[PDB]
Amino acid sequence: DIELTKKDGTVIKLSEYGFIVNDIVIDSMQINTKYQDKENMNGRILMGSNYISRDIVVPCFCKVKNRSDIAYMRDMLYSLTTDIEPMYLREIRRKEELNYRFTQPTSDDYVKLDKNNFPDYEYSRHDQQIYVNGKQYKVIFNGVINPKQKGNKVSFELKFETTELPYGESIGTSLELEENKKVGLWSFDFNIDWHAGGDKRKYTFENLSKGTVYYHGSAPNDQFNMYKKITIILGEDTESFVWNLTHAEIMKIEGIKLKAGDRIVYDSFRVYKNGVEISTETNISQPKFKYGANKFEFNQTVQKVQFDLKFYYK
Amino acid sequence: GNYSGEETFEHAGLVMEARSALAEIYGDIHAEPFKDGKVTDQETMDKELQSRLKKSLKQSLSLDFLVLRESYPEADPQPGDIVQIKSTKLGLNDLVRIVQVKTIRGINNVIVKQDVTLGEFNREQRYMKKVNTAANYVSGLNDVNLSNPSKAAENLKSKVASIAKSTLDLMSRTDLI
Repeated sequence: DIELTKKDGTVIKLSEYGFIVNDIVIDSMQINTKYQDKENMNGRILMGSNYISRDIVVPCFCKVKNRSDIAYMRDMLYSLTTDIEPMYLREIRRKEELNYRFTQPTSDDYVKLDKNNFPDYEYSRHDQQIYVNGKQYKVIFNGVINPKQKGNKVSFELKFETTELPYGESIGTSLELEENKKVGLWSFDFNIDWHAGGDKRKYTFENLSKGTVYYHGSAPNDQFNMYKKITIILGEDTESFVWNLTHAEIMKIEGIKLKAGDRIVYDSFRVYKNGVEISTETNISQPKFKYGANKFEFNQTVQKVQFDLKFYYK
Repeated sequence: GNYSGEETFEHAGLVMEARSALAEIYGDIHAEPFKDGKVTDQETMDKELQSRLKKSLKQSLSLDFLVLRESYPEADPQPGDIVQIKSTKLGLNDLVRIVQVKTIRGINNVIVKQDVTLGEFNREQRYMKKVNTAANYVSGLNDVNLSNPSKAAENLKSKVASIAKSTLDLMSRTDLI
């Protein structure tokens, strides 16, 4: 219940700004269907079906000490939130409906009050809220009205909306999973084994014709807009270079001659032959990680493969 | 079609009239005759003639096609192929040929829908090509003058008849000598 927003150049959270929130409700993704009805047949063909948009709603109110200040506070809200600038929203929850604790009415152990006139139930460090999950959402704002209930309390009804892709982009790459350097950004929503360096954590293999990958993301990383990015030290010289993959298509690189120690950066629908001067004419096919086991099969025992990606959720 | 270039109607050159099998119930009609021709033999004069006939009772089937991917994938339509259509409650089981196809492909080269036309490409497109041919043949010329046209054509034609008159005079004057 804070509605964190990471904008291009800053980080903001509402309750820091005197802005309590009632709740956050996140719709699912609007499935746009594409059916076609045959003329006299009791059944209609599916041309397609496709996720579109994940409309968020967040009603937030605010109290202040005096009626004038309402105006300022409201303006702050707009200047703080209503941003066409695609932002990264992060949801927050509490772990408990906190109450005031027992005290002693002996002219001592009195109660605290926040900067806003409320009772601080958060006595200890471990009371305040948490990033409930290690993911974000690429988000933009839609129109709000501000009904002023009595006093200094005024409500607002934010209506956020997904920007590019209706998915729960996981923050942090898969290499931070590999190297346990960055802390946070890994919630139990992702069923992740502790065996760092073990299987289903590793995306850095060496000297293999074929290997195994566990894509922890329920949603499939077929869309190029996702940050799926591979880089391979090819290991062995060749004239052509095929690699296959399951839950995806076959990939070739024919017609250009390579060398062993040369490396390929295989970005989404894009191929850096040696990091620059992209040679992407050969078999334009992009790979697709669906969920769980995504087994790959090279053909000449690359001396290194490693690939970072982002986990996406539905 | 065998009269010489300078005659134009003294109908030498394989005078004939043909007809198709359906004629006998419909009866006496006829199209623009094969007037223009420098072709000697008669084998030609029946083939081209029946072709002028059978090209005209026109049938354009501008149906719509909808691709099934999970099922029936082996139907990538390509123009200039044979196909066996059959519509119940229409009186139709014959086979035809594609003459137009219209594909769309969003991404990954997956098809969304197809449109096709059979036999003759359309009535529609025939009209439109007629219009555009008129509008481009015109404006490629230079003799056109919208304010009182036909000066450019009548000047020419009267010049032609005048030189023919002078040639008649020359003919008489030479036959004199």
